[PDB]
Amino acid sequence: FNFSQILPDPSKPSKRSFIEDLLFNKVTLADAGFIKQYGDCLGDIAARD
Amino acid sequence: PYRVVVLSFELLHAPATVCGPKKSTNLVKNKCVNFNFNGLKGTGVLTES
Ligand SMILES: *[C@@H]1O[C@H](CO)[C@@H](O[C@@H]2O[C@H](CO)[C@@H](O)[C@H](O)[C@H]2NC(C)=O)[C@H](O)[C@H]1NC(C)=O
Repeated sequence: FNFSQILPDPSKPSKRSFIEDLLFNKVTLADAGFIKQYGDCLGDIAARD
Repeated sequence: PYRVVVLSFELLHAPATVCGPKKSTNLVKNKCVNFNFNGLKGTGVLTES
């Protein structure tokens, strides 16, 4: 019984398995947003989001 | 004889003609300051964009 897809991958930053990585990149709409060390948007060269 | 001049400006402000903004001041950065760049009222911190 093969289990490569769902078992965790040591050869990756953070031990996130293949399928959950696929989901995490399929959503890509949260864009974190949980103040991942926010307070860095003092000088908004861009459109400030 | 004396030299006399009459300064006669009319009223009601509809032909707003002469006026003066004047009192152009200096600038500050990275400081909690009130800004009046062009008559706009507001406060905050100024930086380079
Ligand atoms: C379980 O399935 C995966 C599916 O990818 C297998 O991974 C492949 O392994 C072969 C072995 O040489 C590689 O050539 C392929 O490139 C791998 N697939 C991918 C997409 O890279 C894995 O080998 C299977 N498990 C076992 C024990 O064979």
